Amino acid sequence: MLKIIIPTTMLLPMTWMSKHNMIWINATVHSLLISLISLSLLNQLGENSLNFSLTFFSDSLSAPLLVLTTWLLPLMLMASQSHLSKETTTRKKLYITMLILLQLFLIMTFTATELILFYILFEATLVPTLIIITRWGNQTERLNAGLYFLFYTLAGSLPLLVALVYIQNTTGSLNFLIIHYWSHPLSNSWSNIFMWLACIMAFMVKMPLYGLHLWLPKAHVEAPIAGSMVLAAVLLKLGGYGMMRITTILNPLTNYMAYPFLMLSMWGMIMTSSICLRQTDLKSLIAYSSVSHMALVIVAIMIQTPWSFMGATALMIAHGLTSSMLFCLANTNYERVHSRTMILARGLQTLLPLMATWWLVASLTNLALPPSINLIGELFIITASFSWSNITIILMGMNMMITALYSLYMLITTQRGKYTHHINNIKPSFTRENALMALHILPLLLLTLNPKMILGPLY
Amino acid sequence: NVLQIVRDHWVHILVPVGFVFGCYLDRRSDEKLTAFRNKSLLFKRELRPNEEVTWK
Amino acid sequence: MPLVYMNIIMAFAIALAGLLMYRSHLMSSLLCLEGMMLSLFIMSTLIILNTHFTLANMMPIILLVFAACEAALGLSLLVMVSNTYGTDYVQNLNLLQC
Amino acid sequence: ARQWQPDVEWAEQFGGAVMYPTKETAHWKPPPWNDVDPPK
Amino acid sequence: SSLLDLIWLETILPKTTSFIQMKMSIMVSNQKGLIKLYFLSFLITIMISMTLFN
Amino acid sequence: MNPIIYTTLIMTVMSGTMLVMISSHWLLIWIGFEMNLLAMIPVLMKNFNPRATEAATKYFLTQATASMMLMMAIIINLLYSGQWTITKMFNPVAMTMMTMALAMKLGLSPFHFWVPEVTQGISLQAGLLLLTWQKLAPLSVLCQISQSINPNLMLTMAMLSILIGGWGGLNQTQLRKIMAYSSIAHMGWMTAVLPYNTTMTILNLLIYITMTLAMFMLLIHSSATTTLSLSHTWNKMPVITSLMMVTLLSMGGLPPLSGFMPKWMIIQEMTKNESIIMPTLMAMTALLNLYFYMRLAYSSSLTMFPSTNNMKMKWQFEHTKQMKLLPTMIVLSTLVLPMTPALSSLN
Amino acid sequence: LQYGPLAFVLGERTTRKLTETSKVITVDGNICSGKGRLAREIAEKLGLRHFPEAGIHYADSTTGDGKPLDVQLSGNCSLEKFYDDPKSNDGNSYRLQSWLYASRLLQYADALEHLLSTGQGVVLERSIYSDFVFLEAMYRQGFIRKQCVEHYNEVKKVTACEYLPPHVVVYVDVPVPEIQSRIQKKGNPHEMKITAAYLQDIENAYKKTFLPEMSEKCEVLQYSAREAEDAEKVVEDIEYLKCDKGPWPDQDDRTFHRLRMLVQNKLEVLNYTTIPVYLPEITIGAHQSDRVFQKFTELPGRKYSPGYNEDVGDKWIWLK
Amino acid sequence: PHGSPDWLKVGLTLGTSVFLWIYLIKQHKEDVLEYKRRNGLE
Amino acid sequence: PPEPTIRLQEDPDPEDENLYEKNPDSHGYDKDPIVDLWNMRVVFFFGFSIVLVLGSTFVAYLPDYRMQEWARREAERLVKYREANGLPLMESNCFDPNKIQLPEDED
Ligand SMILES: CCCCCCCCCCCCCCCCC[C@@H](O)O[C@H](CO[C@H](O)CCCCCCCCCCCCCCC)COP(=O)(O)OCC[N+](C)(C)C
Ligand SMILES: CCCCCCCCCCCCCCCCC[C@@H](O)O[C@H](CO[C@H](O)CCCCCCCCCCCCCCC)COP(=O)(O)OCC[N+](C)(C)C
Ligand SMILES: CCCCCCCCCCCCCCCCC[C@@H](O)O[C@H](CO[C@H](O)CCCCCCCCCCCCCCC)COP(=O)(O)OCC[N+](C)(C)C
Ligand SMILES: CCCCCCCC/C=C\CCCCCCCC(=O)O[C@H](COC(=O)CCCCCCC/C=C/CCCCCCCC)COP(=O)(O)OCCN
Ligand SMILES: Nc1ncnc2c1ncn2[C@@H]1O[C@H](COP(=O)(O)OP(=O)(O)O)[C@@H](O)[C@H]1O
Repeated sequence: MLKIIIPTTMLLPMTWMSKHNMIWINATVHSLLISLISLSLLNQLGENSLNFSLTFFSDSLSAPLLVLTTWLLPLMLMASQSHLSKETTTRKKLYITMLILLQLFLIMTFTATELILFYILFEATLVPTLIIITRWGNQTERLNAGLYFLFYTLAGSLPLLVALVYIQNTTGSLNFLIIHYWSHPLSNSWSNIFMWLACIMAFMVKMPLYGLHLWLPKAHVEAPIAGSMVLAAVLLKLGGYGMMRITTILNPLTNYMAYPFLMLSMWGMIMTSSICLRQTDLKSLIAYSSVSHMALVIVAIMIQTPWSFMGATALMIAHGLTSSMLFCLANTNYERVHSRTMILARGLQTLLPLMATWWLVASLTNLALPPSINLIGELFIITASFSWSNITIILMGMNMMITALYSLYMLITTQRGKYTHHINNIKPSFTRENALMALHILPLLLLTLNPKMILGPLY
Repeated sequence: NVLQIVRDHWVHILVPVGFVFGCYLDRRSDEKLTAFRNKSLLFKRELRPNEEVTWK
Repeated sequence: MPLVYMNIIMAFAIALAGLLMYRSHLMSSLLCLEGMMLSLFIMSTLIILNTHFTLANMMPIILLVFAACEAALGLSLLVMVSNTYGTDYVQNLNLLQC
Repeated sequence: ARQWQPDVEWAEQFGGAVMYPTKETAHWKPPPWNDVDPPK
Repeated sequence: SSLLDLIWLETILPKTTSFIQMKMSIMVSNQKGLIKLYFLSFLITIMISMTLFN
Repeated sequence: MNPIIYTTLIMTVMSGTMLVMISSHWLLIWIGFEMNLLAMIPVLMKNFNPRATEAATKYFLTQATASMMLMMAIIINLLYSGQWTITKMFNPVAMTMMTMALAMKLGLSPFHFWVPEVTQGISLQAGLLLLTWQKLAPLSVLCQISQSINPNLMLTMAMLSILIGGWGGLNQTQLRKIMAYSSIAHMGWMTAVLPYNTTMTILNLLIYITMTLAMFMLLIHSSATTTLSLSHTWNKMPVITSLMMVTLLSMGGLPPLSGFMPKWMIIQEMTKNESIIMPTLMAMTALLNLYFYMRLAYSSSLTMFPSTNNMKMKWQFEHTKQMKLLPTMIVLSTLVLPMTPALSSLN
Repeated sequence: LQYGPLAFVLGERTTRKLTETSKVITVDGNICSGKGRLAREIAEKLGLRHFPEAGIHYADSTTGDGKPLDVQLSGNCSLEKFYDDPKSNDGNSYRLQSWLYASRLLQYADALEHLLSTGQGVVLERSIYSDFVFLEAMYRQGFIRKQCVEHYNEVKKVTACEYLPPHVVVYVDVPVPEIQSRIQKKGNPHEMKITAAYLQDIENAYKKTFLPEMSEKCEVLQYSAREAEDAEKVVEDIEYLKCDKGPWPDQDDRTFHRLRMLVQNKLEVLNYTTIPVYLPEITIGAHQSDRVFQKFTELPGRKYSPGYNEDVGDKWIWLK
Repeated sequence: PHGSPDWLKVGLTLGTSVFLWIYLIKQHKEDVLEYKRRNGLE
Repeated sequence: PPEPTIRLQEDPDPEDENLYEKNPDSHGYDKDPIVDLWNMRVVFFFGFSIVLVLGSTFVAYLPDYRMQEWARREAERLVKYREANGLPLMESNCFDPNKIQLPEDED
């Protein structure tokens, strides 16, 4: 695993020693090379795992997330190239350093053979993201947003640490292999109930769960484009990865401890999908759509069936890609309008046809159009929930309909209609933006050819 | 021009070299765990006449 | 434990309570501190003499010396406070607040 | 088109002796710039 | 949107915590600086500890 | 004052601390405490003004009362057991009085009131000395009698100290009061693990001393005693503000910084002894310390506050008196998490 | 080995260098008077060192090269704009006043450090003391607001509560019509816009406040225009008067050491000149301050410390 | 300000670094030799 | 009220700089035409040409480490064996009961 960690570390001295007008080229090229190297991890095996050493190991749940994390950085660099043009060389190097540190922390988090190291890196990811949100944020609310994005997370995970060490005082180890092989049931007791709560609430808050999601619209709206990319695409999947890793010791208590969370997620998907219908902001709409998709993933994880896990993994990957592309499109519109309001900019297919095509494809992918991996995860989770209970489909069905609605609404209000007359600063889309859109959308349609690469270890 | 591009393009080799370094490090890590090489109850094999270790 | 030790401890507790009261006049606070030290000296002397621990006879005098030094220190501080305010009331020490 | 940065009005929030002063503590004044008080 | 997400879900967890912490901070830091009160509290805690923990 | 006199007074303070730490006799420990208190007062009054005199007299009153209580505890212990060696105290009442005296010397709640006022009154170097070197002796004495303390009293005083520090740090604008409340909170954190493992106490003390040394050195480097004067710093030395922001993040316990090392370790140790609720409450309470650290970081470096016209002249002049060990202090206070198992050295 | 506590411990005692000749002297008067020539002649005759009056770009001469920097990078104010439109909307007048006061404070610190390090006396024009009269002239004429003068009073008291006033104050008294005639003869186009009320206010403030306040603690030389050209009489009167009322005879070696600490490390001298109170005349927002600081850092000899600038010509960098 | 590279300080620093490195290498060799002697490796 | 009504000295908000006005054929990467063109070239070559195509082909031809065809052949031979000799195909018990020691109750 060091063959990928070491180049990510070496990205920092290369950036800090580069010329004042050549940092972006070097960063993008070497990030793409690192992603190409990390593509090797996709060759998983039906056997146990790729146990590299005592500290790092790779599974078919960790491999797609690692590949997505490595692939995200070049896209974030291309997205941030624009609004950091008038920025001093030292501050641009600091921004690239923060991005590289975040990628390194995520890469070390996704392997994380030991659970305490996983938690330490899980919380280490919080610092560069907070710095990015609070420093390079345009609006005045960013600071408050950052505060939220911090405290919620910590409020979730401070008990977890205690629980973690408590386990090592009883079980004696926190290595995931030993934990899996020496698993023992949790008796129905109040102490076990609170241990379950401490283990679960840590990852519930960052997913986020409905009722604990108030930090997410603030963090995504107030953050710069790269921050929105990293939060929507990868940083949301940390909770799901942690839950799928840690639910191996919570049985059979979960069989009755998942009812409040299942109810909360199955109603919050509807609530957030309806919230998306009436939104005056594009970024808030995308954030609430992300909340709905993550609530569906939470339902899948709480069901705890093989089809649930497969659908959860596929949906996480597809949602990360789709949300990243949607945030990029919204930022491209904002950089010309400088308002971030849906109804101010209208009739854009007359002026930017290729951007309208990109918007259509992104909306269709969000709308879960077959045979995309989005719908693969959707159908897997839906069938698993139907097996769990034949009534859930009703709620699920409603969500699907509502989803499509707001998606096309986002497509119709911004692209269709008559253009705004008093906006004459709509320049033709650059090659950079179109290349970013293509690099976002082509991997989705290529992954739909080989779904088993993102279906997880239970395929 | 020699001795001038090196002053400007020495950073380009920084990422690739580290990569191979990591590979070397991976091999070093592998040696420590050879405590069960050819001792597995599933892959227990008699060595070839010109073979010393099953894997490296 | 005899009643004399109880009386000495009661005197020390009374002096401590008087020091902690702070009606006014920091000079009275230093007086209460000196009374506490006197109670300590008397109790230590009685304990050391009763048990015939000869080498411990050094302890009381040393104690007094050190404590008296602190007494002088306190007086100096008090004087300076007065030279700032013209008086030694406790309530004049309210510039630094929590 | 410009990143928002704190202005005078925002900065005056921290100019007080204590954050969010109460009605009782409103009349309180921050300490002198140098830690020297007038001999009055 | 308004009643649940923007009002009550905001009031329960974050705003209540902020209000409670602000009130506790105000109560703790509202000291006039009088050592009279400080040492009266010292006397009270010295008195309470001996009775409670012995 | 004269440099010779200042050096002699500093040597006297350090020698009193050393006498406290190396003595096996209770009278010698009391003598060391008396020497430390006697030589500390002029240090607090190096820059004469009403504020320094007020802080010095408050400090003298508090320390004299604590020393008298300590002497009475020694006397009662001698009465109920004719022993002068620092060992099992053999008497619950003497133990309680010794604990209260040592907590008043340390500044633990509810004896915390003097710390913010004395720190605000004195200068930055005096505050550095008071918050770093004045904790070595009482903590050493407490560690020597760790098996004797009542766990209930120590734990409740530690929890009260953490709560008061976290709550009081929210209302402060002056930086010295912020550092005083942070010191109170860290004292509460340290004193909560004495009954279980003194090695954790010493490790936390070392980490806290490094972090607070770095922070006071940074505050000395840029002459700021309030929030706005600190916010003015970005226009001259942005590197100082960035380093101070990183240090503030470290003090809050955010991994992978050094400040996460003690708490984590302490929590783990306190989980060995079947104690679960208390570490959880300490974590949620230290969230408040993290909050006001975050507010200071927002006001310091993560944003750019308005400046003044005269600052341009400050651009033309360099910081002449350059302090040493500051880069080392920052490095130890930020990037020593991977060297955690080294705490096995019984530091 | 720079002067420090170790130097004071071993050999550096600055009370020995004083030979009754130091006698810091300030020669001050009204605008465009003969005080400059008098100060120069006093310095020449008494063997002291003459410090020219502090201007806008005085601090630029003391750091790096002596060449002044741009007005935007140093001062952000001009005297010519003040003369042309004293009631400017952008608050140029008080920005000028504060920059001049801070420059005078730096000049006084430089003169004091030279005197304490060499023992040779110095001669100065208007110091931090007697600068305030211009402030008064700006207030009575209505050029600046009351919050402005409160700011100036705060900064002045905080900065000057720690410096020793000069031994001798020399005042060159010139009538307002005569000084107006000299201003007319000078021919500087901006200075002919000065009104008679401004000079009358400045003169009244100088006589009413400066003369009695310095009288009870120092020695005062109120000299007229005709009797000022004879510098021999001035120097003779300087020698004749004896200083026994000021704090200078009360002074001791330890407080000399503290003062010599203060006068060096100019960042501590100017520390309180940027107190965080926000008047629109002096406060500058984040964006403008960032832009100006970045522009200043791009100067050839300002990016690093004075000895660590490759473009200037500093060599052997990697061993310094 | 105008100050030449202090050759005395540079020489002291370089000598200290070289001496520390040599002492560290010698200490490591002595330690490994003593370890092998005590445990009877070579 | 002679106040300037200006709270502080501030730069005016600059207008956004159009990349096309000073550089047709911009590609929108930088304001330096040569650096911008080479940035476009390297981005396209490493994203579309290098990673997107070669990585996709590498993933397509990954060796079967999941043991799918191996499982196919194993199941085929097992079904052949069980059909040939009349065995009841799939066995309901994963482990042989002779090797399982159930706890006697006698209740
Ligand atoms: C706000 C955004 C979402 C955040 C997360 C929300 C979800 C948190 C809920 C956690 C799970 C449920 C809590 C307790 C579950 C215990 C099972 C209980 O529900 O069943 C009954 C239990 O009845 C009562 O619940 C008993 C406890 C009553 C007191 C608890 C308070 C209930 C309301 C508190 C609401 C406050 C929510 C906010 C907290 C900060 C059956 O009684 P019994 O079979 O005999 O005993 C079962 C337990 N045994 C087997 C170990 C013995
Ligand atoms: C910020 C991280 C901490 C940094 C600490 C400062 C580092 C510089 C200190 C320089 C050396 C320190 C000591 C000097 C060495 C000789 C003295 C030695 O002989 O004393 C020993 C004392 O041992 C020393 O304490 C060990 C020194 C090692 C300190 C560092 C441990 C930090 C580990 C976690 C942080 C990672 C550090 C990374 C590098 C700084 C004898 O111990 P002993 O008298 O018989 O027992 C007394 C202790 N009891 C009472 C608890 C039993
Ligand atoms: C634009 C207008 C049209 C122009 C184009 C005309 C041509 C049309 C062709 C386009 C689609 C038509 C369908 C034709 C598909 C043929 C190829 C396909 O069948 O191959 C697939 C193979 O595709 C790849 O497996 C999927 C692509 C790899 C995905 C990796 C993405 C690249 C990295 C980017 C970063 C990753 C981000 C996300 C993290 C996971 C399935 O292979 P499989 O049937 O099984 O067996 C292959 C042979 N074996 C047996 C030897 C193994
Ligand atoms: C975004 C906000 C989320 C905040 C976190 C929500 C989850 C909080 C869950 C509790 C946190 C601490 C749990 C303890 C960690 C597990 C350790 C454990 O299970 O050990 C138990 C200890 O159990 C406890 O101590 C639990 C006591 C809880 C103390 C803290 C209370 C916090 C608030 C409780 C109500 C909140 C529950 C619902 C929260 C919903 C989300 C906000 C057994 O102890 P022993 O003595 O060894 O065994 C007994 C037999 N010999
Ligand atoms: N505090 C001040 N405010 C306004 N103008 C000042 C101030 N100090 C000096 N000046 C200007 O500096 C110029 C020269 O100084 P001055 O002493 O009056 O004449 P001279 O150059 O002959 O010594 C004059 O035009 C004077 O107005």
